[PDB]
Amino acid sequence: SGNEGVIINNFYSNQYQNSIDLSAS
Amino acid sequence: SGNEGVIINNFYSNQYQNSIDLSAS
Amino acid sequence: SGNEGVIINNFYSNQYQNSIDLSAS
Amino acid sequence: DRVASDKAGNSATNTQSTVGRLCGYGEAHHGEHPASCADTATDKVLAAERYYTIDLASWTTTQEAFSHIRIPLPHVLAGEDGGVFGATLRRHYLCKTGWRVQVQCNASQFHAGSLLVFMAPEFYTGKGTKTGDMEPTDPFTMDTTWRAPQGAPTGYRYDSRTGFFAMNHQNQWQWTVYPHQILNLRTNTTVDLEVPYVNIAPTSSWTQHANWTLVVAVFSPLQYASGSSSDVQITASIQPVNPVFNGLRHETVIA
Amino acid sequence: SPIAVTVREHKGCFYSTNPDTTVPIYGKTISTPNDYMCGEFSDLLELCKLPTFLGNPNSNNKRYPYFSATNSVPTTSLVDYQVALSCSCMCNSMLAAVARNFNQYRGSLNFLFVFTGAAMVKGKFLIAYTPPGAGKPTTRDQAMQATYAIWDLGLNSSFVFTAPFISPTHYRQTSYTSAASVDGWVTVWQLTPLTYPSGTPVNSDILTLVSAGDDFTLRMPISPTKWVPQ
Amino acid sequence: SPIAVTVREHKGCFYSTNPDTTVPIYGKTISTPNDYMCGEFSDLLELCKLPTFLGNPNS
Amino acid sequence: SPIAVTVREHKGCFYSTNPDTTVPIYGKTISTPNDYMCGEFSDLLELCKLPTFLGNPNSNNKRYPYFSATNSVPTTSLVDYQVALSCSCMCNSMLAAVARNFNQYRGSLNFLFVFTGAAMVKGKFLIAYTPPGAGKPTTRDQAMQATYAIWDLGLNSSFVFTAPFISPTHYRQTSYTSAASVDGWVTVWQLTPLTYPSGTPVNSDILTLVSAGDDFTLRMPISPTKWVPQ
Amino acid sequence: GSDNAEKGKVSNDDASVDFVAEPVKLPENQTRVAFFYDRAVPIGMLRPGQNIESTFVYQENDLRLNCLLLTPLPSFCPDSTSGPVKTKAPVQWRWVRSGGTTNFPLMTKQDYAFLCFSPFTYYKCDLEVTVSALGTDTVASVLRWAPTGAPADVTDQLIGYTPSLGETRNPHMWLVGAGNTQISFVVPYNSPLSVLPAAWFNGWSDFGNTKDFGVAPNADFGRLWIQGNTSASVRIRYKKMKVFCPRPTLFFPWPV
Repeated sequence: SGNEGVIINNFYSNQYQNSIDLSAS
Repeated sequence: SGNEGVIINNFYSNQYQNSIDLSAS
Repeated sequence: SGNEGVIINNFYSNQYQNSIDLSAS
Repeated sequence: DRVASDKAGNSATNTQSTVGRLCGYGEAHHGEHPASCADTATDKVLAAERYYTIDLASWTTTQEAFSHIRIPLPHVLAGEDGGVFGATLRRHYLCKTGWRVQVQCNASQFHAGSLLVFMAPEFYTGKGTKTGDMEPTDPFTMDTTWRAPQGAPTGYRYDSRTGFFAMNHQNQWQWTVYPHQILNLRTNTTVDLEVPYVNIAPTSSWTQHANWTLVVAVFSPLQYASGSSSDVQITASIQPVNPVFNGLRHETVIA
Repeated sequence: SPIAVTVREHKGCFYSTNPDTTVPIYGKTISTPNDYMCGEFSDLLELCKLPTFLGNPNSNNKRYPYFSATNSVPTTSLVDYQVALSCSCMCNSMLAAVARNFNQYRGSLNFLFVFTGAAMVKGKFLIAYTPPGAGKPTTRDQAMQATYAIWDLGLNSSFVFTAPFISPTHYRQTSYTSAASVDGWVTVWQLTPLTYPSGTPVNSDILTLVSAGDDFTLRMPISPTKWVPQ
Repeated sequence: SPIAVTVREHKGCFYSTNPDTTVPIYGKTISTPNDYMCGEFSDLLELCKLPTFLGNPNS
Repeated sequence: SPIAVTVREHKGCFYSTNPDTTVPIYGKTISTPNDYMCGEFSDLLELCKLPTFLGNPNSNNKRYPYFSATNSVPTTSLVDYQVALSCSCMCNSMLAAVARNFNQYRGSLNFLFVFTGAAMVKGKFLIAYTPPGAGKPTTRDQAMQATYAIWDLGLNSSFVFTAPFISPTHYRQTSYTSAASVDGWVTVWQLTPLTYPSGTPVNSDILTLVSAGDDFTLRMPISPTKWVPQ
Repeated sequence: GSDNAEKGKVSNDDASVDFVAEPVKLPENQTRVAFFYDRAVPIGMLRPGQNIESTFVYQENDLRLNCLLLTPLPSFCPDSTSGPVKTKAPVQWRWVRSGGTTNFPLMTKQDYAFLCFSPFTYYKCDLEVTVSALGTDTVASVLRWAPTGAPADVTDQLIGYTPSLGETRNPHMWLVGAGNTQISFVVPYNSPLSVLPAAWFNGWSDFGNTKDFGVAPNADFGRLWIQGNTSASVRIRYKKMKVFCPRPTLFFPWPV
């Protein structure tokens, strides 16, 4: 969706690379 | 468990990267 | 056996990385 | 169900106001032999596995919040009062054990006050600074007089200077984090505790380390109207849980 | 052949919190076996639930593990804790000691009260929690309008009072860093006077401890403003 | 063994619009839940279709 | 396209013990065949089990591969080895020579005694191991209270005595680096006097060797304080 | 609501218990011993007493040493009735101490964070060490490490014009050249002990029980010696940390 176009795009785990989305309810 | 979030996280063998856990008994 | 603990440990072919062991007889 | 009895060899404690037995770290000394010693251990000595009942202290209206007394282990039972247990302990390099304790103290429905009775690992038992060496005095001896709290619990330095703090610091405001029970004059005359074996090593060079300490501390000051029985003691029944001995030798002269 | 690489602008940089490991220089070393050990734990959060003592200030301004009550109904409150980890009467509780190493919290705080007066003594207290918006309560009557519970003395010595987590935001900052100062107050009042017979100490002491409740959590590990013990 | 690499001429260079991410220093941090929210949108283009006022000049 | 890389802070750094290999500059080179060879070994530990000589000091203070006994029961001990790799009478045994290149040890030490007095000679010795805590033994009687074994002379010339590995910790430091100095003592005493007939050398010599026992291990390879042979 | 603290514990409630309310709990992991201590923190710094071409020698200067002890606990040149003996390797101290008149800096080295907050009696882990340059000059430096209890081998240069510290089979590091400025690495729990004392060791360190009470022997991760032209900030990081038997944290001053 955003301005990111790299295939090997993992290296750092997802949960580290980004804030964790979680729904209150 | 700890503060480590890298996928390709091996390179150095486990036994070299960390003290070896072993139970006396 | 020796002091080497790296997984991806090939890059250079074996025969180049080490003297070639061969038995006279 | 507030009435209970506990037997150990030829000894037996008994109480009519118990509030249960608090078992530290949720587990007990099983008497396993130490993987660090090659020699077959001496263990299961009935004569040594009982309650040794002794005097702790006299509680008075004078003592204030957090005043306390420290009892070191096994040390306090390493001599005469330890009977066969102390006698066997004195002849071995290493000992590994747990503790089961009952602290006793009664008053009346017209008396007020409360005690914090607990057990802590590696708790400072030093009495004072030894003039000359820059070390403590009588680490392994039980307090014979109530100890005043530190307004600022920063511990004790031996270099005769002050500032910052020492590693032997003990912050009483948090003492309830240790395995414990509260002895409240209006509720109960006894507390029952138990702890496993813990330490920096598989078994212990007891001769030079008091790994566990039994601490009795005041929470709310003793109080009573004139005419009410003024004399109040605190005693205790201490029992070694599954003591295991290694490295038999000529006797260490505690004496 | 060599692999071509694009060297990122941030090179040679060191990260105190880098999510990755570094080079091992003494491999194959066995870690001295410690299977005998007991008392082990994994979550700092647990330490938080162990009730520890609140520091109550005296006129000459020195602290006690408790507060006192007697045969009277003090027009004002007996004690009042400000629901706020940063808050000072907690300065020295395990709860606060752990909390100051984290940026935010969520959930219930549990206030534990223990009556140490004589068995022959009786009476009732009114413990309350007041959320912000209308200012802190100045009378039992007002307090009684917020969240409250009546504590009756008797056979059972103690009482666990829960300060509910009522808030606009899913989380709350753990520290008084700038000034919205608080998240409401916990106030303790006499409902009925401590009553008793002749021959009984007229002034009873109530131990006051605090701890994190069940719901409770902390997050974002950080450093507190450095300090020096007295 | 180490992997041999050819270091490109453009090294150490920073790209304002670089199509890639960088190093994470505060991982495992949950993003304060906002499931209650309404009024959300994804495309600036929509704003474009909302009719707004033309500014007509007077003498 | 080139792969983007993050260059770690520790770059260009060299590691004496780096767990990895480096660049090969003379590849495909055959290693001169040595299939004919015998006597090969893989573990330094084995060298440790080969019994070698203990250096026993004389009054004029010079060393012997042994000690002497005779038709008497010396009130004090005949010899006394301090169970401690660092220890000096072992200074020159293979056991110690290997051990000084490692930081810690575990397991049994085996002390080997060989009687070289005349066939016509008899007698008995009391070899003992005393753990710390009560100080080192000063009399056969005391020694006899610790771990011990009686050695009887006869047809069979020698005796293997095992100093048991009795310790608080799973491992023990191999070196006198600062001061807890030791792990107990091995003491040798006469139980009964060396007895014999006229025409026989009255003073018999007992060879004293030491070695690592079966249980025994070493770990953490290191460097000893450098030295110079006399 | 109603309970009894005497028995050693009490109901650990949430709002829903005493009132018409409920549990507001959300998932969350950042409060874990392991994760939490798994971040870098400075304990001291290293200052070279000598060149990369000479024989190394213990050296102090304005509280700075050319050698340091790997432990969270406080350390420094050994103390003495007559003052700390600065011609020697640092050892574990029993208290923290001001470098001089005012509180700071400190004469002693240590993990102040870990001290102000170690809610436990014993711990263990591996140690990740980072050595960062404090200066801007092309660097030429050698670093030597050794496990707790090992010989310092602080002997003379065997080969002239080269660093004595580099002359060992022990793990040593060689850093030199423009842009080459930081050293990073990890060492194993290398202690003879099963677990380490987070704060205090209620016993004597010698069989004669006359010395160093409160300090457990070999209760550290070894040490560092430096040599060359560059001073460096030294930080440690708790790897795969484990803690035992909970205990009280460092006291905090009550507001005047």
